Amino acid sequence: PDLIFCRKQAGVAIGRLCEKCDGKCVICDSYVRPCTLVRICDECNYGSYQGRCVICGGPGVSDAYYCKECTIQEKDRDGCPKIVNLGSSKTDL
Amino acid sequence: QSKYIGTGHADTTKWEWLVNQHRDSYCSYMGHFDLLNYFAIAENESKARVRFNLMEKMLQPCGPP
Amino acid sequence: NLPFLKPDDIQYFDKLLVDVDESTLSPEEQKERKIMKLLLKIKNGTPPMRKAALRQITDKAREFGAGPLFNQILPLLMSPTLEDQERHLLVKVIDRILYKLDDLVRPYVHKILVVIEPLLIDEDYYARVEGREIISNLAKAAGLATMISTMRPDIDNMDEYVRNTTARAFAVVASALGIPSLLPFLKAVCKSKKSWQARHTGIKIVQQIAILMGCAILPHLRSLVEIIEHGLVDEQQKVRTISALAIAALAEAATPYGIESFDSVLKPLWKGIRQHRGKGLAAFLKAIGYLIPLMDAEYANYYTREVMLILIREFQSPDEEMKKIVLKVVKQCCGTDGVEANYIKTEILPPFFKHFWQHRMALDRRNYRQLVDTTVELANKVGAAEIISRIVDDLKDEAEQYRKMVMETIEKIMGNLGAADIDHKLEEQLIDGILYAFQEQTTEDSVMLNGFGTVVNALGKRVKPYLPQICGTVLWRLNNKSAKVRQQAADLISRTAVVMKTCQEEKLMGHLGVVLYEYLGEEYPEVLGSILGALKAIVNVIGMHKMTPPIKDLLPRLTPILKNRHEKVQENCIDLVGRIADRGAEYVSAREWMRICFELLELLKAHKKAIRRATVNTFGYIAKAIGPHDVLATLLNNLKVQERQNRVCTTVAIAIVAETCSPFTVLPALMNEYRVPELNVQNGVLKSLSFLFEYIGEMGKDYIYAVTPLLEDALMDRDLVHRQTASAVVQHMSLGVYGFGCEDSLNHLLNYVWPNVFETSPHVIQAVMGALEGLRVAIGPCRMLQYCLQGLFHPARKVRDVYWKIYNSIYIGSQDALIAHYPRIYNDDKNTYIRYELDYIL
Amino acid sequence: RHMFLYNLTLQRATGISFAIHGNFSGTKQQEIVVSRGKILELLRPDPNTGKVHTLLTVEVFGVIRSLMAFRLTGGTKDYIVVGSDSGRIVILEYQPSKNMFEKIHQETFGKSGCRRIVPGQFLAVDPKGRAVMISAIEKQKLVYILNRDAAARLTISSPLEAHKANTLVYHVVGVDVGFENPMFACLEMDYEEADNDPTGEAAANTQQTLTFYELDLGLNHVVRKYSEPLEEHGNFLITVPGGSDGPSGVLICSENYITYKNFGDQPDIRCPIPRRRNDLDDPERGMIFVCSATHKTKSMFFFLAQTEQGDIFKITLETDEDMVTEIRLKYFDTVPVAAAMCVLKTGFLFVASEFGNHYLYQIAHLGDDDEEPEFSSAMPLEEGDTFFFQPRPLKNLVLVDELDSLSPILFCQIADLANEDTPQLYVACGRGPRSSLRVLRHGVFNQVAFPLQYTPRKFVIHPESNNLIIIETDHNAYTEATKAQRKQQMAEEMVEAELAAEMAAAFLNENLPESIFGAPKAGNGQWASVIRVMNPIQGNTLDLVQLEQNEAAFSVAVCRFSNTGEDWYVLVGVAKDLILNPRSVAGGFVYTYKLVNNGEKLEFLHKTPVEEVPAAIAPFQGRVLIGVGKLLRVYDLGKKKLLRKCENKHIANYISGIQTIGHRVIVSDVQESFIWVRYKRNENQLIIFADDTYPRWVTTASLLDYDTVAGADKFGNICVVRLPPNTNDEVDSQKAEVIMNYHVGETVLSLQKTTLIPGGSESLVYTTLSGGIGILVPFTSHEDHDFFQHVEMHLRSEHPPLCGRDHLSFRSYYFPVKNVIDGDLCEQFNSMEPNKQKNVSEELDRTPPEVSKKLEDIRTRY
Ligand SMILES: *C[C@@]1(O)C[C@@H](/C=C/C(C)=C/C[C@H]2CC[C@@H](NC(=O)/C=C\[C@H](C)OC(=O)NC)CC2)OC(C)(C)C1
Ligand SMILES: [Zn+2]
Ligand SMILES: [Zn+2]
Ligand SMILES: [Zn+2]
Repeated sequence: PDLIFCRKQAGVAIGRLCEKCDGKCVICDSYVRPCTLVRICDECNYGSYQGRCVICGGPGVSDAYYCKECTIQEKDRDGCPKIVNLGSSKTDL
Repeated sequence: QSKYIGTGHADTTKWEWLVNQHRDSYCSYMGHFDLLNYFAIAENESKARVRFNLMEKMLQPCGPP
Repeated sequence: NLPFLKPDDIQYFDKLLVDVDESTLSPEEQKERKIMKLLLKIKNGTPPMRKAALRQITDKAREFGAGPLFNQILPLLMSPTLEDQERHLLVKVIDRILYKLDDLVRPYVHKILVVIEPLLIDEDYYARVEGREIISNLAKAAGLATMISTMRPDIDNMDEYVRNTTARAFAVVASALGIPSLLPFLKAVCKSKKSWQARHTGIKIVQQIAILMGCAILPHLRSLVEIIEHGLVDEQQKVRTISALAIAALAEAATPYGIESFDSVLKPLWKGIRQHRGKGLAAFLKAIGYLIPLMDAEYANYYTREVMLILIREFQSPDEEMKKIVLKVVKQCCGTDGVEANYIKTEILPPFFKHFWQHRMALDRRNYRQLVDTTVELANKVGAAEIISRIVDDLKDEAEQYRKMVMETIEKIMGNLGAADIDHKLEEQLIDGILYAFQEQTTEDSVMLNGFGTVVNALGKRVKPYLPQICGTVLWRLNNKSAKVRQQAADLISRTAVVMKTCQEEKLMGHLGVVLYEYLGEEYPEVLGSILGALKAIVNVIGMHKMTPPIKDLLPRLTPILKNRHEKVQENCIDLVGRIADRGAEYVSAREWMRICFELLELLKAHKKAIRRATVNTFGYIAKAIGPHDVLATLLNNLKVQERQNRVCTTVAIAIVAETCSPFTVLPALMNEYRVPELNVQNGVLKSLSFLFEYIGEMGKDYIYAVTPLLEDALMDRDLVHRQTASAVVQHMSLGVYGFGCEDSLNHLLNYVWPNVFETSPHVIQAVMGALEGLRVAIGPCRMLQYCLQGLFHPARKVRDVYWKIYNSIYIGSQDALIAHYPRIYNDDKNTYIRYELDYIL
Repeated sequence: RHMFLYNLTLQRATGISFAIHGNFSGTKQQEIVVSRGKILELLRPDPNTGKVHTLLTVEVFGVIRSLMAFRLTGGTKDYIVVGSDSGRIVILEYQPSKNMFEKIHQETFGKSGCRRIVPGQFLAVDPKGRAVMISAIEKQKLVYILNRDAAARLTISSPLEAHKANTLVYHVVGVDVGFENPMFACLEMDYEEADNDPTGEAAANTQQTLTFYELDLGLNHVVRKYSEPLEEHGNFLITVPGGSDGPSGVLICSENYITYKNFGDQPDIRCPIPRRRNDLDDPERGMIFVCSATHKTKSMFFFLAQTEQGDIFKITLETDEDMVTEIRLKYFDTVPVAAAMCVLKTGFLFVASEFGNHYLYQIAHLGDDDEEPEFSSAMPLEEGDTFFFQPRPLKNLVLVDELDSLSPILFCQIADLANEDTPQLYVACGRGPRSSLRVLRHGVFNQVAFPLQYTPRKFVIHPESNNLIIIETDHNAYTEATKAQRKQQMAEEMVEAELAAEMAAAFLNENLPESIFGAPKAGNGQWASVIRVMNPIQGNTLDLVQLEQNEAAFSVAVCRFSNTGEDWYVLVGVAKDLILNPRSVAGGFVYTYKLVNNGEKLEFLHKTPVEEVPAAIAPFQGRVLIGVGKLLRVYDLGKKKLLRKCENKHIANYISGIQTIGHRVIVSDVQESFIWVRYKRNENQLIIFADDTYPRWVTTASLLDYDTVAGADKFGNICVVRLPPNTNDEVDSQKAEVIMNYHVGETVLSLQKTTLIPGGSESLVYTTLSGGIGILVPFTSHEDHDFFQHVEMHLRSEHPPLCGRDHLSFRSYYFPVKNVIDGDLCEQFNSMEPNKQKNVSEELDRTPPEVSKKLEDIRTRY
């Protein structure tokens, strides 16, 4: 499976995470010190993807956060952290 | 990365790197107020004239390759 | 090749299944074939395929033409089995081809609107969004005149459905091109001499413009009102109704500004209040209710007093829509500055509570919510008691829905305004009615629990006399055959524990706790979690010595409850154990604490976030209680014993102990375990160091020097994973102690991390790059540029590749900071390289 | 001993880089929001007394690069949009009740720092408040849409990309297009052509363009519609009023021209800038506008455009139903060069000068009915000449208030020169004709200013007479003698072309005051320098020496000599024909003067020539130490010239300053850090024995003891570097340890270890090129250090900087913070809400009033 980050210009949409991957950070897979709120671009939030989990893609339950380490390194200032799989379309799963 | 202007690779020439860092320096001057103040004190010109001269230098800050 | 085809895709892409040659294919027919192929790649395809097909279909849209393009696109958009995301992709490709085909779509506009307009009335919100978007792109492509020509004949249509749809589409094209661009057309159509359907449709256009654009209307509100105002005195009744509703929509959109734009509408509505009846009267009242909150205080008072006669008259109306309209109007009037509280108490409240507050209103849920919210808003201005006393006696009623209604009303009122306005008589009435309403419940309505808790917490110390009366009911409720009622009683205890403690009735709370202690064997997990939360709320407010049962008896009973698989039981049991350990640690032996701690370690790898949070907090509590050494010895033992994810709990617990107790009590023993020659346990020690420093953060500022030798040993060729985890440790250190004067030891560790930059294995070089970026933020980009310049330009190409990767990371990380750190580059014969401005001297 | 300092700003920055006016209080009163650099300040000029009061001042801990105000449709209060050095844009609303800047919105889009392609440098809002646009100097620009909700609270949307690679943006401004789709006009230039032509032709062939970005609201996207090349390069744009009250379009301000342009069927109307009659400047020098202003009324609208010389011209456009016929300019007045001007309603003009004091004037005559010649674009013009006007003193404006500003501070000495118990701060600052030496006394500071002739570089104190020996030097300036000779040559040229015989006499008789009309400065390598001897008590100059038209003073030192008696001497280093950019100096000269009449007159003993510029002169054990270029020499007084006895050559780049303690000398390099050199008397040689591991653009230095040196960066940093223990100054290859690093956010040109209040704790006071004064106070115990450190930590997260910047990252701008606690942030504990104060104090196991008293206790020990 060949996955990547969206990395588009993020908007006013708040990132969201499901029950499986809740306290986890979207970038470095850490559970330590949730710092800055996750923003995503409008395309990743449109339609049936409203409030969808940023990592997997299931019913989100809590806001997504970068960790303190990624905030320090300004890894939140990059693009949209939405995980996209280049080997599927919009109807798969 | 190709998106971030100023990055490089194994085939980045000396001229490219130097003109990149010269443009970065000019933007830093335009941004930091006291840097511009120092530059406008050393040579007697208005802040507006200094900013205009820097924006003019932005073209070929080092010269043609 | 060709992507996958669903069953419904054959109907639209069968011709692509046969492998025929295009040289044989007829022209124009061949271009339609290529359109058919591009749309297949767009609809079903990977993101690269989709983007490439979008670029190919946009850059060649003119050569293809509007005809074949839309004749291929429209049947797909009407497919019954079309996914919503496929519809969105089609919407995007339509927008992108409309931007290129500027005016060529003019002959096809009609054929588009027969397909798109049904989306504007679809239940799916995003379907309406997509329809409005493509109609807007079409209105920007073709001219305004083309849209007006194509949509004008459908204005005076005989059917109301098509009139409504055309009005919505006209509103969409108005928001697309701008209000002034459609102002002359609307001014002409709203005064059409031919029929009344045309003026009704124009007014509907204005109403939908209001609804669609909201606050973006205020610049043209005067123009819209002056265009639409003549419709209130029209001969037709439906056009008067729709003009009133459009005025209401314009008022709602312009809230709270722009009252002066309605100067010509106040007297017409005022006269129509006394003239019209029925649906027209409802529309006039709705417009007045949405217009009032825009007025000044004195004029709001004047207009409200002017309309209140008919407003009260319409209270006893048989129509339900009329009832909802007048209730919304009351809520709007009594929530504005100018309508005084005494006026509402005198003229509005008696008929309000007479006609509205009836039993059958609590049956329908929309009327329920409307009346509840309106009554709460009334209490927000006229006072809490003046509203509660009028329906407090209805808490003792035979119909339970009415009791639930009055309970939720009182709950919201007292949660908004406290209990300062309630006298003693009303307090006794509240207590009696709430006790009767709680005692008699067909089912455990949560609204009753919320109301009880809110009223008790608002009364505070004033509920002291009624406390035995409440505790008796709670005790009788705990002894019930129904489990979901026992858990409701436990939740009530949880919510009222703090007030019971404030009321100085610790004996009653101790009796409650000793009653709960015997219920820990509940077979239903949710009631068990509720009673655990109740016990936690009782313990968290009463001293440990006074508490019954004694903590020494209660905690060993709580120990085996941690083995339950239910999330609620685990969370509440852990929270209670932690509240015990925080202040009652002296009542429990170290052996019991150790057994709890070892039964609590597995809960560190729970899947629910709250369970892990509670486990970490209570582990920190018990570590502060016992002391670091007794638990840390067995922690290191478990670490060397076990492997895999189960060990990560051991690592997290070691970090928790290192944070709670100061890290000097764990780091030496943690580093000792690195001495044994087993390569499997040294890696675990390194992982523990990594997570420990990441967890303590700035606290590790006094411990980089102590660990530096172990790291410089692990940075040597002991194993790949050794150096990987050591680089992870360096990264977490640098990010944690960043900005606390650790440049010496970190700059030293950089000399050991750097030789590992020429490594091919992916994970270890990724860890090395992470350590390098952490060291960049901690040491500064200056030292990083100093280490990078020596290899930035090098005869070897692999050296240049690696060093340029490093430099790119440094540059993206801190470009502005690098200005003061670049070296001197003397200018040669062909270029100027020295920055002369930085050489100025003052 | 470990060095842990507490940083406190005694005198906030007083310079101004941006100023906007508007109704920020929600009432009919109009206030002014100014940017002091790293401070955001609010001012209210009282229209009854004509004085400016300060209502609010906030440390934003960032670099404010842009600042504008906007208003929604039907709104009563103006919001405040700020673009910082952060990757964020912030929208603030002033609340007069709480007296604070409430951050209404904060949206992130990029990385922090004054970056090249990260938006923040340029900010342009739509005149109807519907959309704002934040742009960088290169490539990307972002458009946000602003609206309101049902509760009338501002709402911001997702950004809209308007990026274009290889594009340099000179200036962006919104266009008043009424209520159509908003539009933004940019002065852009593409450099992709210039970087691929090794001949340089594409560089001279590429030209500046005026481009227009339209935000389609119905389609919700930014499109780059028009892009017209410009004749000559413009420096900025002016938004002319549009819609129902004015013709939309733009005014491009160029060099010697101003052009109205508008898309559609509109001709380009350009007008040459009226040059000053009998201009004493260089004929090859051009004239540009430095700032602008716009005042709109229900009747008319006009612009105020200030030139390089300080001439404010009133600009009006002739309507001609819908296409402008002509641009009409007329000489309004003359004020000092300003970074921004605000034409307030109720008739007041706020002039925020680029340096020196700021001014507030009242308008009395709009220039309508005056005999002064008004200039237009339809007038016939040969293109070989331009319009001429005569500058006159103030007549349309009246001075009603003057705000004191120490910017720019070039040197400072803290000492008790007057016989008082508390020492005074003698600050040599100002620029050009508006320079001054100011005495500051605290008992916030109270100042008294004595004007100077040129920009002071460095001044020393005479130990015996307490008098100050200042050197003043300015580039491309004329000396007094050369100015008189130029006026004489112009009078000679004037008597041929017979009223000119009287006109030239009147011209020679009229000496325009340069303090109000600017100084006639021209030429490239020209330099005006003056040595002055002044009394600290009075404002009188005790002696003055003018120098050559090409001689520029850069160093000064008064000292006794062991070669002679206790009679003092004054050495002044001077460069000749410097030519700053590119650098190419001719030679240097050291003036040796004898000090007579107990420090009241200078006796020209001799002039000693030397290769390059003497940039540093310091006494050193009977003899003297002088730095020339990268050569550190020791000189001794001779009978006719200065005799060299020893030199050191291995200095890296260029000496910018030297200071000596004992037998060591600390050479400051222009780019590298300090160098510790040892002088052995018997061997009579200078041997470098220590250097540093970090390059530092040194500006000033101050030896704290025998092993530590505290220095300041050109980039706004303060460092403290100490030699390692057991460092014998005989062997080389010794590296010094950086024991303290801090970023002030402002360039420091004077560090000094002293004690302000007598007997108190010894502190380290620094001055600020932006007109500020700060202190670093050492910590006494680890308890206080840990307490204030935890206060800083908690305030970093509970009260973050106002303009999106991160405090720790900001103070770690160029080097990570090392052992400095930010007191400017800690004192913001008093500005928080009671809930956060109580929570943080409970986290520190004490009460909020106890924390406030602990903070106030530090502002007495300094
Ligand atoms: C999307 C996902 O990758 C999510 C993972 C889930 C993995 C789990 C639950 C691993 C166990 C792991 C959890 C973290 C460790 N403990 C821990 O961090 C404890 C406390 C922290 C600091 O507190 C909080 O986070 N509080 C909010 C223990 C080991 O599952 C898959 C399926 C891979 C999918
Ligand atoms: Zn995305
Ligand atoms: Zn998930
Ligand atoms: Zn992270």
